[PDB]
Amino acid sequence: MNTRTIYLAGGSFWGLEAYFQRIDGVVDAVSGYANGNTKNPSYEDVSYRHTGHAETVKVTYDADKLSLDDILQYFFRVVDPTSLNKQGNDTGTQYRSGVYYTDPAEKAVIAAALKREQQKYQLPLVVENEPLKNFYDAEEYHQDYLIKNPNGYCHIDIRKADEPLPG
Ligand SMILES: CNC(=O)[C@H](CC[S@](C)=O)NC(C)=O
Repeated sequence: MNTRTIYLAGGSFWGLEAYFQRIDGVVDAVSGYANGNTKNPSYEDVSYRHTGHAETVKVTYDADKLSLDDILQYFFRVVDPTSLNKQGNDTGTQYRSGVYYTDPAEKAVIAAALKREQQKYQLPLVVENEPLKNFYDAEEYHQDYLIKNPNGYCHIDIRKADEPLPG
């Protein structure tokens, strides 16, 4: 398989992970902590010590089935790109919205996508578009959280992932 990876931050990684895991073309989704100032942070560090990390989902997708653009469109369906450090009740910099890339050629792709998304929003978009500085896997307890606990905390509607994309 020809795969690619992209890092997405859009609030609680429980809902976001579950969301991307149900999309045909997504090979994997790992919840972790990205672009922080500390190394190997625990949930407690990120949540209370202000290590600066953002709850992020590492998404691996079939580069032959989906484009980075498709992934971004899916992402825009469940993330409010206009709220600063807040998605639902999850408030704090650890829930900031952002797209982190490992390839510099993707910055222009992400920026262009954000510009198109901005066309349909009256309020200014506040989604970060930055390189993946650092990524650290969240505790195993957090992996496949909603698959293990179907009635677990989730404020995004994962059924939006079933709706097809243009053409
Ligand atoms: C009980 N609810 C929570 O713990 C969620 C955190 C889940 S997120 C994947 O960090 N937030 C609050 C405020 O309770």
